Formats: sequence, C-alpha cells, structure tokens
Amino acid sequence: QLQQSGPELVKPGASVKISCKASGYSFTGYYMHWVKQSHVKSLEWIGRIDPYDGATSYNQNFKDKASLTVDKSSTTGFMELHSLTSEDSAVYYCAREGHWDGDWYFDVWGAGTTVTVSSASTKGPSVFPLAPSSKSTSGGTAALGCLVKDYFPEPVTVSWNSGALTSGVHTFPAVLQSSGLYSLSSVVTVPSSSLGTQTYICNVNHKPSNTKVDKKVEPKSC
Amino acid sequence: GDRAAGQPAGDR
Amino acid sequence: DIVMTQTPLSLSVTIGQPASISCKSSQSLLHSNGKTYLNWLQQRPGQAPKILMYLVSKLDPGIPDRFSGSGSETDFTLKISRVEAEDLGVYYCLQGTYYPFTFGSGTKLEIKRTVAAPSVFIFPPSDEQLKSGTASVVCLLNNFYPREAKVQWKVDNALQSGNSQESVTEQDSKDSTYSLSSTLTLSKADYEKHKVYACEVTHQGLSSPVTKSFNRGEC
Repeated sequence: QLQQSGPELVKPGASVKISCKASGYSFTGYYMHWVKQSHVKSLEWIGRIDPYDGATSYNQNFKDKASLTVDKSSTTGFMELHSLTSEDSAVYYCAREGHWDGDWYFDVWGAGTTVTVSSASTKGPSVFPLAPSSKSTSGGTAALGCLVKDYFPEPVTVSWNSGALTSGVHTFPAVLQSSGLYSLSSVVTVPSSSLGTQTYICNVNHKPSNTKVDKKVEPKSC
Repeated sequence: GDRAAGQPAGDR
Repeated sequence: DIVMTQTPLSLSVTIGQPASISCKSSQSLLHSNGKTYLNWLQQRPGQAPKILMYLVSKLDPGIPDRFSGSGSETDFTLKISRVEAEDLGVYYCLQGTYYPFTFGSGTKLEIKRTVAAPSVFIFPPSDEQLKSGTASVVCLLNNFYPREAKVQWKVDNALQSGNSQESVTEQDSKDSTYSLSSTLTLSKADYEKHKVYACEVTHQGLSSPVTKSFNRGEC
C-alpha cells in the first residue's frame, strides 16, 4: 500500500528528493511519517505530515535537514533533504499511522529508500557466471550462481529467471573490496539432472548506474 | 475519523 | 528525548521454547489521558519494520497469539510463547507518549535449530573474467547451522592469507540455517602460476575438514 522511490547516490552538499506513493486507502485520513535507519541499531523518527492541509510536524534534529511536502493530486508524499553530509547516508522509510481498536499505530510501511552520500561517482557492475560442474555437485544437487563485482554504490538487485526462480536462492550481503567497490554473489541449488533442460538466467539491476544485465549460467566440463 | 489523528509523540 | 534501553542486545532461542525481550524508558511513558504509548516492532532481514504490539499489550490483528506484551510505566517486556522460524530479525521498542518518537537499540533474535553440516561447492573462475585480467575462485557453504564456520584456502597445498574475502547470509526464514561464500581473488598472472586450488572447510557438524579442489585446465 506504500511504494517508495529507488536508491539514490548524492554528492556531499547536494540535495535529494524521495517520494512515497500511497494507494488503497483514504490518503487525507492518516498521517504519513518518515523514519531514518542509519544502521541496524539506529532508528530515528524524522517527522510527519497531514495530507489534508499539508500540516508538517518535524523532529528538532531534522529542522534544517528535511522538509515534507505532499501532492493530493497523485496521493504521493515527498521528502527533500538539504545539504547532505556523510552522516545522512541511511535507509529512509515512509509509514502510515493507521487506526484499529480505537488506537493509532504504524500499520503500513514502505520498502525503504537507500541514500548513499559520497563524492565518488557511480560504477556499473560486472557479472560473471558461477558455472556448475562436478566440483559443485552434492547428492544429486548442483550449485550455480552469478558473481556481481566492482559496483558502487549499494544496493544491487539480483533475481533469477525474471523472478520465477526463488526457492533455494541465496544472495549474499555485499563485501567491501580494497578498491572501495562492492561485490556479492547470488547462488541457487538445482537438480543436477535438470542442467540440460532448464535455463538459469540471473538478472542484475543496479539502479544508481542504470545497469540491467542478464547472464545465462550454463554448465561446464570441470 | 476523517481528519488524521495519532500518538501524542507526533505533535508537540 | 526519552532514551529506550533494550536488554539483551542479542538473543538465541530454540524453536518451540519461550523468549523474552526487555525495554526500559528514562521516564514514565504514561500520558495525561491514561494511555501508555509503547510499541513493539519486528524487522526481518531485507524487509521494512512491522509493528507487532501497540499500547503495551494490544496485538495487531495479523500477528499470531504467541506474541504477548506486559509492562508498567517505565519497564516493558515482549514475550513469545513458542518461537517459530519466522520470528527472526531485530526487535525495537518505540515510545509514543512524549514528542518526539524514539526507538530502542534493538534486540537481534537468532533461531536455534539442530546442527546441520554445510554442503561445500567450488567454482573455478570464468573465462570472461580471465580475459579481464583477474581470477575469482568461489567456495560455497550452504545450509548449515550454527553460523560459526572456518574456511581456509590452499593453493598447491600452501595455505593462503590476505587474498580472500568471505560473506555469510542472514538466517533463513524457513530452515533457520546459514550460507557462506568465500572468494579468492588473484591476478591473471598469479592465477596461471599454480594448478591446484582448494578450499578446506571446518564446521561443528563435521568430524574432519572437508576439501573441495580442482585443477586449472580441467574445464
């Protein structure tokens, strides 16, 4: 019921504007809050906005940083951040304060928007196939995958067969390389007998660089 | 509730 | 603003066994209207936070009855009757009495399951990457528990160090196991200097170290 914008790469000092598309409920009837997540243990409330008249209530820490606007025509809420620093790199959620049993709480959350603040420029990833072989077989099951290397910033989206292959898929958290570029891998376990009939394609989408790559992972003699 | 309401931590 | 303290920081509970998370506030969260605005959130890895309970004890209609919440004005407790595999993730408490909203530090909950030995796979570097001038050899550990595992690379029976990186997945929401990848990165020159590449795996569920190896040129 809440759709957010894609990940953003911002240079230090610039500004960013992220959107929160609402659907399926009375837009002007519930507050829309925004939350910053710097890391796993850091969760902070930014502010709220009344979509009916545009009344905005902010947290004192984000007075000069964030500003909440609304668009009743598209039923979309926006948050703009001004003069970004390194400490502004975080994930930003929008949430609805819903009603149930005569009480209010956040019952709908957006997926979150990743904002990376860096002077470095975006770099597209390189996709290499992790081809299955006799060395990647265990009990009639085979392993294959895709190595996504040398991209910046996070995140990169990996899917298999346009999202049709999900069972047994493990996409690893990215690692920081000495070059400052990230790298990760996505793997899936399949029946080794089905390597000749089935087609396995990994779909890598790096939105900050607008890089969509499809790689067919075929077996190899090894 | 046509107008939005919420927990008292939202507004001062 | 009100400071929320969550104890413990990390917690590991077996399936079907009870769990308990604590949250303490600096001031009494009782409001002038008599309501105590305390909220419990759960964030599974790779997902957005979701509120489990509001006003200390009221459950969200989508949340099962095994979750319960009991607390006074300053101290609060979130209890799970029988922990299931889907109950993993980080739990935050959130006060809504005094402006502004403030969250807790968070409590990581690990699901304790029976010991599972990892499946070891190895992937020789792709020819497309070799044309670029680099060589990444991946060693894969799949569906093991617990997450404590040790991987060591051997190039021609010579132990390596300083040229590999490893990454562990989050705990699976279904089987409560982990997976681990270990990537050995070298130059095209350094890779062609040797022939035998292997990764040795040691885990609690294994009696002796497991060795997946390959020879450059088998492909």
